Amino acid sequence: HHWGYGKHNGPEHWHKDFPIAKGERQSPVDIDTHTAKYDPSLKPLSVSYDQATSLRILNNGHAFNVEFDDSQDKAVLKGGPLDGTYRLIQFHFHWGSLDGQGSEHTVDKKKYAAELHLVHWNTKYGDFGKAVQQPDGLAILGIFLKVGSAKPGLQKVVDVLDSIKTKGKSADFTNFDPRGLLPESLDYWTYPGSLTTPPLLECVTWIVLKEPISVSSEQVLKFRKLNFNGEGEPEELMVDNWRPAQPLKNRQIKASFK
Ligand SMILES: [Zn+2]
Repeated sequence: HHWGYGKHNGPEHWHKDFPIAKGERQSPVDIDTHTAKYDPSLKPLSVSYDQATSLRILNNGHAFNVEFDDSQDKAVLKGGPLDGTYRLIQFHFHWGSLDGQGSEHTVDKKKYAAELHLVHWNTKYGDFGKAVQQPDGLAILGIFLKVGSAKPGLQKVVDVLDSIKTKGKSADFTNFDPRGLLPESLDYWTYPGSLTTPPLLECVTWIVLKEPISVSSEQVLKFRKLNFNGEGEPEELMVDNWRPAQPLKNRQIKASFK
């Protein structure tokens, strides 16, 4: 596969190799705050990251992933809309070439500068690869980024990016605390959907936080210096690595807050 975000292999082409791209439960979506309904049945959401063990950061040619040890319940997501326990495996971002675009989800059609995805898999399925084959296999916590003040908790990520500039490079990345990427409020919207990159599997309970985090223009500018290409290949800046909103179809977006 040669999917990407370029001029000839971007999101509008993915359906040829991944027909589920035109499926019933695709992500991202636009969140219409005028039709999402408060759901008093959501249970409290629970982010337990005190024992998280980051290991490594990888440029995979599509984004970079900060990877965690997921062989024990060290960093888990529970509550909210979820049944059971979901273990953190990685986080990554999607971002724009311009501050006015970059997010995958939109809010009343507003695009944020970027979007953080903390990816968790349902421990009842034993491993990530089995989990993605199940409709309730993953829980992805999505957090919007706007450009303003710097996010101090992001700076250690920013400062390692020079070491993983190109596709296939990785670097040790231990002792990173993902709590430093959360906003104050855990109010959220939730709906059933998909991975936003191929294979686009419809295995995700999405939990999108209402409150964005702020990052500085200097922080996003360093993301925009990453490369989609490998070392030695023509330079292609890693920007605009977002899929646009997909049809909601027979889904409802539910709000945790009034
Ligand atoms: Zn993502």
